[PDB]
Amino acid sequence: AEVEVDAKTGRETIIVHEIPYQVNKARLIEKIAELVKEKRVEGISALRDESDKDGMRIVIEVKRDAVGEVVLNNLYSQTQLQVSFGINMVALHHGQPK
Amino acid sequence: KLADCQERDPALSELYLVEGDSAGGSAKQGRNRKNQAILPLKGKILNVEKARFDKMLSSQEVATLITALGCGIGRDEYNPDKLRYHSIIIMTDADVDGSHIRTLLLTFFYRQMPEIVERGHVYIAQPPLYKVKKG
DNA sequence: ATAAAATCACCCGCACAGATTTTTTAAAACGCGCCACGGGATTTTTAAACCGGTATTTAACGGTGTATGAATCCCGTTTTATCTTCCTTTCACTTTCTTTCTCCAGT
DNA sequence: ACTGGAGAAAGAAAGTGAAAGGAAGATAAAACGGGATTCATACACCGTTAAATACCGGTTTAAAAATCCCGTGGCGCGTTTTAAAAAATCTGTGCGGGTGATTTTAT
Repeated sequence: AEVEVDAKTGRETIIVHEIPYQVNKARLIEKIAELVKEKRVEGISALRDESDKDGMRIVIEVKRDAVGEVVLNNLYSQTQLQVSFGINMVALHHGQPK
Repeated sequence: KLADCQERDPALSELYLVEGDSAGGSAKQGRNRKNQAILPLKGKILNVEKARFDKMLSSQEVATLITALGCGIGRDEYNPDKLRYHSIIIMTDADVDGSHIRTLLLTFFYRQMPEIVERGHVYIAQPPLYKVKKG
């Protein structure tokens, strides 16, 4: 993800291009909307999806008195924009687990 | 089950009706999200010509369609000026059952909402049935 | 009786976000006591008003060239007025269980 | 006449479908407050001068500062309460192969 700043008005938005492995996009959007509704994350005004044949595109707009980087870090910490993967390599060798 | 669009002007919006969830997903994955919406259905619909008014009201698919259209029913609060899409397109399968469902939908629209048909807000789509490849 | 289209419960490991639940800690409080501080009555000293005079220092006034205050037009923000709702409640009705009253065949 | 089984009556307790209503939610209309323009108009900066004020030398005197005695309430100590914050412990949930089940329409 990244932050784009308007040349004239100075408003800034967040654009998401890719998502982690084994993540549902609709559930992520619903979770973000639910977090915004209960006032647990501050600095979000608009939220919509614009993915098309070109590629994934998620648009998030911030308020007038907020910093985009802080909101992005909070989204990293609270939502599924970052996930943990536990590696555990087990396979059958000569008919035995190892 | 509705996949609404983003355009707010009703004169620049379209609505598609499909038979089921498989066709609904296939259409959703290949639409234009800006000014196109998809609304699935469930099998064959009730025949309102042989049914009663209370029986029609008690149905579920008819209620969902009425809610999606947002014009009202019963010709008492039914206002034809509250229509939310100025283009309604019927898109069923290319076999005979699609023709049967099309006849049922036409019967419903003509018997219950004549003004929509009179103004010209109903369209019919023509998907293909065969694909031939040589070389 | 042939066709069209749909929906839900549980088992097995593992990692993490969120919701109770103890456990510890700093603030507020109460009782007792003592001495630091302020009131009252003398001595002492000095800050400012008053007469001069002189020597500066400021404010009111007359030209130019801007920066801003009131007015207009919008759009996100928050308030307030206004609809539907699920649990509490009884209550007349219905149902279902328990005891009693005969019949009644047999000897 | 008497006995014991069985069926039918009658009576009392539990489950039931329907009930205002009210706090608890939910959804729209309205009043609000914060930016983009547009200037005319009042405000900022620069030379001139009469006048108002600051300053020095020497009194003075009435008022405030300094000093001593004492008698208290306002801080200080030790020991309890009590919210508040932190650490610890439970609760859900989804990933992918398996077991078994549900519903509505047309003729």
